[PDB]
Amino acid sequence: AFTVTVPKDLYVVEYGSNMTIECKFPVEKQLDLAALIVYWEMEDKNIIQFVHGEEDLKVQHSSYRQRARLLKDQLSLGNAALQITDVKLQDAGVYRCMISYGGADYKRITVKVNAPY
Amino acid sequence: AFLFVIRDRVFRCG
Repeated sequence: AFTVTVPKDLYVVEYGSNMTIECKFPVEKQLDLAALIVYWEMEDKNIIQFVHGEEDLKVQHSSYRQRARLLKDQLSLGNAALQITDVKLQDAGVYRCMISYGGADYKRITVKVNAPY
Repeated sequence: AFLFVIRDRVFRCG
């Protein structure tokens, strides 16, 4: 039964900082990128759609253009880490990490952004 | 795209 976990389900970050939000999946021996799907979304906004070892950038909500990246050197340790640079007040909310590798699972992470001073 | 349901949340392509 394929399980996604999250070591932190709540991040409190400063406005304008960078943040990396993690979700974990099981990996063994080989990781065929051909079969791996990593999806990040928040509300109705696609952040990352990673299919065949390639981020697809046509689908990515405009608010996250040039700010959102999957850390792919991490996939091999079973880490699907979303990095967001220049955190905005609108980045606050509920994120979902979906990962498929023979069947699938998703977890929720809450981000809260402290406004300046 | 495909479309996936996990514990009553769905996920599609672009």
